[PDB]
Amino acid sequence: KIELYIPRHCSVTHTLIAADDHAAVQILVPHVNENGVILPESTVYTVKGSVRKDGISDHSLNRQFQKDGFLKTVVPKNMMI
Amino acid sequence: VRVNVLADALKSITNAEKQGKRQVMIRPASKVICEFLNVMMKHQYITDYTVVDTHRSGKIVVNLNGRLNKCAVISPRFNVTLSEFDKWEANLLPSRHFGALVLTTSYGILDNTEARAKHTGGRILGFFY
Amino acid sequence: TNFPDILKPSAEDIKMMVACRVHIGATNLNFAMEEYVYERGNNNECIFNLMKTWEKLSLAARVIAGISNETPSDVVAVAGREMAHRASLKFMKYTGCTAVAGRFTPGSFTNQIQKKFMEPRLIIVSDPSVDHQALRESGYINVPTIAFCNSDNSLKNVDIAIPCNNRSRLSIGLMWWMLTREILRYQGKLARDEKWDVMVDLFLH
Amino acid sequence: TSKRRNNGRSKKGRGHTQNVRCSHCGRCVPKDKAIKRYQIKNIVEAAAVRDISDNSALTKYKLPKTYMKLEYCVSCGIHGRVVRVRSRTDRRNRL
Amino acid sequence: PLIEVDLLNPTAASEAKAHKMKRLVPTPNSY
Amino acid sequence: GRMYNPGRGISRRCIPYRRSEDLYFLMRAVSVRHLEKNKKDKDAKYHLILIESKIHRLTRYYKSAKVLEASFKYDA
Amino acid sequence: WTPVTKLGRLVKDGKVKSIDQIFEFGIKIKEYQIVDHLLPGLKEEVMTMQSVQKQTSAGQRTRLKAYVAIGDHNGHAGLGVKCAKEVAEAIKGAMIQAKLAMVPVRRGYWGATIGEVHTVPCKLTGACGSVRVRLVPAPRGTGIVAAPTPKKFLILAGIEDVFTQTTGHTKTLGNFVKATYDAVRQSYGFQTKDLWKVGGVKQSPMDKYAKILAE
Amino acid sequence: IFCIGFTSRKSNQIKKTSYAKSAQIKKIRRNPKIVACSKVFSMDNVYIRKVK
RNA sequence: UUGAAAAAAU
RNA sequence: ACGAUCAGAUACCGUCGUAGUCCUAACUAUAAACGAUGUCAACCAAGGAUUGGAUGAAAACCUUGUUCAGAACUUAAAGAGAAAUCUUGAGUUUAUGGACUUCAGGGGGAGUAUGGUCACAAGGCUGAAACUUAAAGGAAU
Repeated sequence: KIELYIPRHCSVTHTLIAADDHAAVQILVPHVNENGVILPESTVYTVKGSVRKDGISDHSLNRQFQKDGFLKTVVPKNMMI
Repeated sequence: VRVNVLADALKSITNAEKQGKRQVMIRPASKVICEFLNVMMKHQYITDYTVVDTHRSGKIVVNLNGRLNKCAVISPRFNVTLSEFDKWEANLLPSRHFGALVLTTSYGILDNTEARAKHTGGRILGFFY
Repeated sequence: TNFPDILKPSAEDIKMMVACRVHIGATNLNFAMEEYVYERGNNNECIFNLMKTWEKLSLAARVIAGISNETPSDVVAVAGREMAHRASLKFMKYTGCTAVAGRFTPGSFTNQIQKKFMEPRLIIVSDPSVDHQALRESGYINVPTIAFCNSDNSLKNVDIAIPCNNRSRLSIGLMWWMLTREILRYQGKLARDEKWDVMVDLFLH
Repeated sequence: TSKRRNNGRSKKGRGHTQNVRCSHCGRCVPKDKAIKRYQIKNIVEAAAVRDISDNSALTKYKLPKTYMKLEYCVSCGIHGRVVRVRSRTDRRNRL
Repeated sequence: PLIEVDLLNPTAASEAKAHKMKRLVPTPNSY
Repeated sequence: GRMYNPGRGISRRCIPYRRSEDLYFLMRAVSVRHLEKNKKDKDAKYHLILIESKIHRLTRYYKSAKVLEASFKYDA
Repeated sequence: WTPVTKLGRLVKDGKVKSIDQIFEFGIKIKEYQIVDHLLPGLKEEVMTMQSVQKQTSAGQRTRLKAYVAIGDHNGHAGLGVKCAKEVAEAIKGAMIQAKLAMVPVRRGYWGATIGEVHTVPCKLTGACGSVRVRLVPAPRGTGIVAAPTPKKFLILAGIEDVFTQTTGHTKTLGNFVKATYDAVRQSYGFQTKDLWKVGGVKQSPMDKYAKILAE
Repeated sequence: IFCIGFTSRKSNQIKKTSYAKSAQIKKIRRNPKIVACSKVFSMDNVYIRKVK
């Protein structure tokens, strides 16, 4: 095949992840049931290296977590875009 | 002073995308800047935009989605004949399959692939990867 | 859905956090921590939102629980400040997560030739200001980090930040106590409808 | 090249400043570039204040102190051990 | 700033703080 | 910024979102030309040149706009 | 043999098959024996053997610095540097660093998608120090139009057609190869139009087999 | 008759330097109680240093 | 308080 | 001009002292005249403090919040660069084009010769060539 692989896409910046990027992470948030016990199913978030080193990863993720429903009111309404 | 409003807007959009910002703001909005965005919107490089009227050539808010690499203006708009296209494409665009030029022709503000189809030349406005 | 109804903070948990003045923070406010701050106190100090503290607390515990539910040793809990040494040590006891007690020897995540070289997949730090070294080494091993950040600390190389007081003896012990209990609840090894046997005083320094 | 960001002076938004005189040499040095030191000393040293108070013609005289402000050129400052050649990183320290 | 906020719909308080010409639609502070 | 000095003042009147001589005042030039007694005032002898260069720009424009008569010329 | 890393453990028992499986998830290669397992038959090239010196009280302490470029011609390459007191040790030391510094090379077509890949996909520029190297895609027939120093490296990376334009002090070879390797190294970070698609949900090998390596 | 004075600090004052404006200074121009100018600035060290 | 100088190529 | 020191001292060191140092009038037009950083405009991370207004509270001066303009400072894992370092740019540049003006082309010869012009003068401005030579130089170890 022409491509060597399909590179990951950062969930925060919607930009590619380098093969030499050793600051990028991968946060897995398992789904929880009505009882409140984790499940083998999970959703994967990827954050680029340069995002972390600025102080933005924590706030950027809260935008994604709140959108996906893992948080309820952490991020105010006027800060969601 | 502000010689070129288009240059100021494109350089503002490029800076925001490098920082990974979700949206940008352009203070003086013209018809040429609005029409330049439609070429970028038709290629899905930017989500959309909102021309807010302020009675003073109102501002613009542009939504970006992690796709634009660089959009740049070109200083004085050179008259580009149809035979001078691939000379300009071979300079300003990274590859034959990726980039996109913008020309202000008599048939509106078109890109290179549809000004060639429309069979017209014109002054060159800028480009965007 | 994603945040079911079994996850509100029960009145017991809120009662102790105000008692341990968890919501009470420092004076200088980092820009990245403005969202968690609700209002400024009477002598110009930040007051964290208790709900925002809990929502981030559970979310951090959920991430730890998933990673630590099959490989407990793949979680590392570092704690530099002498105050948080006991609480970090009990967190290790009840979950199996490795916990570096005192000084963090630089290169313990990068130098493979080291005898004490550990390669985790998640790192929990007690204080980003004191444990900046551990956070910086993560940026070399692609390992996400979780911090008990305060209103003045720098949020560089932290992904999940829990806004809580990380200087007082009570709050340091209490928050680690809640994190351990929440992790066990997600694991299913501790029912949500019962009371945890171990009291907070065990975690206290 | 540039050993200092402020070029050793303390002048930012002006063009000229009056000269002063080095206290040990008399060299003309600019006011902002001068090494400024303030000295408060008793007129009577500790080795003699006992004798002065002993046979004193007054009841509750409080001995005075001098107040002189000294300015040195850089060459006289270093040689006089007022200031030292600090480390390359210690140069930035301003306390 | 680094913590990005919405631009199209500014908060009610935020437009009160900013300079009169720097609001989304410049309005005077007089009557 | 300003026309001559490097100042950058942005104070402006703010017309709301609802729609429901200067050349004469610049002749200031007379007042400074005070200069007859303070002959050594090299400052006011410079700020007068700045004022007079402004007048030669407003005259140059009011003639193009066909406002002033074509024979106009400022002089003492 | 007997690796000391989590990823290195997976490779030895044949759990990670392809090298690119490592490259997708950014897992750092910390043992050179891993590359020799998933990349057999790596061709060898030695670029230069330059001697540095250090003035001492007694005399000059000379050490020999060796640049070696490694990589198979199927889109993988790496460059390593090592200085030591002996020539044999310098090449062996640089051998290891070259393998640890492996980087995938993205290549595409010039104008038509007629197999197989020959040239770089877009315009790339690598910035070492004063030396800057720019790679331009070229048609099928054109070889590697470049200086003898990066042409040796570009052969190993498996790029047959390319147009190069160089700027800076190219007479220093250390920066010339590093600037070439720096150009290729970022070939996969340039998000073109065809890479817009998010892609399916995958799993890191260090997470798929996390329970297995625990014992 | 020569008089001297100095602008003083304040109990709650935080900034180190307490200078008066040029416009403010011209307003201030056996016991010296001159001080109550306390409606113009804060003054503490008021003396008569010479009489000729 | 005084302390000047050290041929060319290796 | 003397007296010291010295091999010598026409110098630093000490003493005396003409022009000069001050003002007025007319010239001169150069400085390491420096931020060695042209003018104008757009964007641009975090923080404390300060000069002058405006605006709320706190009973002109002080304490606090917003905002405008000015001289500055601190941090960067980021951007640039050869590096020192720069960040209110020296960033947004082989992914090269915002507008305009001036200047430079290895080191000497040389800001020299000649021509022109300005000045009472010293001098300033414009300003080469023959010839000579593999280096001259910048930042850091």
